[PDB]
Amino acid sequence: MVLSEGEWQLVLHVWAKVEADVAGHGQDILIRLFKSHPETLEKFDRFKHLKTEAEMKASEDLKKVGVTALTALGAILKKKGHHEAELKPLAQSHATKHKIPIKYLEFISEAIIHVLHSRHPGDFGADAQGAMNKALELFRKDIAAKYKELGYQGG
Ligand code: HEM
Repeated sequence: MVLSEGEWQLVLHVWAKVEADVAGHGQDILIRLFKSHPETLEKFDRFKHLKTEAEMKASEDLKKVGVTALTALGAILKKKGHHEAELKPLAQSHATKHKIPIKYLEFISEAIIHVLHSRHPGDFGADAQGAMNKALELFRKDIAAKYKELGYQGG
């Protein structure tokens, strides 16, 4: 399934650690994204009054958005590449409604790997990082193809 079975197992092993605290992981990933690439914050209209990390962590709205997003990503990862039916609506909303370039999906992928390694280093070594990188690369490639199918280059 594009990745090897062993690679998918490493992806899902670390994902199980994410699932012990989806809300906290989602908050940390978003905060890391906004800190590393501040232009991404402009895409979230309801979060622009959040000026500090503590304000972001206190926002129930932001926490809920993060949980919804990681839940969708987890459902995609669990399909081990067989994710067309789950990925198509996500592509539609992110291309046409939120207007998210593929580069921003690279930025959030970086943030995901950063948070996963920060929290779970003993379960996220080099081989697991490589597997997760391949899984997110596949996600980004397939969503870029769906963007094009909808008439969006995603640049
Ligand atoms: C792993 C990558 C991502 C996943 C799995 C994901 C998933 C989701 C899901 C499931 C939703 C709720 C339904 C929807 O509107 O589609 C959502 C909302 C949204 N996403 Fe993403 N997303 C990702 C990346 C991004 C990035 C990188 C940005 C911006 C830099 C972004 C911006 C937004 C915005 C603005 C919303 C609307 C939130 C709201 O108003 O409630 N997404 N995302």
